[PDB]
Amino acid sequence: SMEQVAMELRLTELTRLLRSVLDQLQDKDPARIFAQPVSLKEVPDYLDHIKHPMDFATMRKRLEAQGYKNLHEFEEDFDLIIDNCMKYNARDTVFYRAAVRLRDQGGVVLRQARREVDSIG
Repeated sequence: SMEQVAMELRLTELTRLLRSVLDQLQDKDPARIFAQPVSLKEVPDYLDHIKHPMDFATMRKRLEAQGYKNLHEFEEDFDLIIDNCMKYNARDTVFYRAAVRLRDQGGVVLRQARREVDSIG
């Protein structure tokens, strides 16, 4: 139907905007601490601690499949990257500290993404 095509176009355009947001958030992680999944070979107990792992490569696979229907779903996955890190790692670590910085810098990006999503529809 034509209504379905129009919905599909809106999802495509959201995916475009979320790809720019994702790129802007990932630039705020210059050490690439959040780029890939925590390796279960290297951290074998990880899933005993963290029930829903997340990372930027995993988000990028979801995005490219148009698997974010709205900005809330995308932000849920970004918050998992930060929140998982801040539980598994202590305050005195480069990991925790990187997550704080990424949360603080990413909030700015996300505040304007929300206005654009609402404005454009």
